[PDB]
Amino acid sequence: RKLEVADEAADKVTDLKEVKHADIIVAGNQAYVAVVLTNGNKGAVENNLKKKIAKKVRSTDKNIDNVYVSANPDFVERMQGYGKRIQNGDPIAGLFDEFTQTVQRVFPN
Repeated sequence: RKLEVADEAADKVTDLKEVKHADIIVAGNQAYVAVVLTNGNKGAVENNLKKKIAKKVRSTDKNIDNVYVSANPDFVERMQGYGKRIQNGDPIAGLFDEFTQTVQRVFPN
């Protein structure tokens, strides 16, 4: 139920030359990462770059085990919106159900 914007993690991800923008929300030991790639690819993130992104995220917080990464354009939009609402002080109760639906769609079983 605890959703946090991970600004330090997003900053470490954009130290990668391949990643232009990142929006990251952490729900417990799980990080959800929306990326805009330098090369404009909006398909599945290439597996080696996903691993490098995950290494950047885990470096900021010893509690993070699982890192989910997508460049899907709708996901990028949704995560930018969720990030703004959280940091502006909106109740997590107001958006937790929406967030859950988004990440269950983007990151299925």
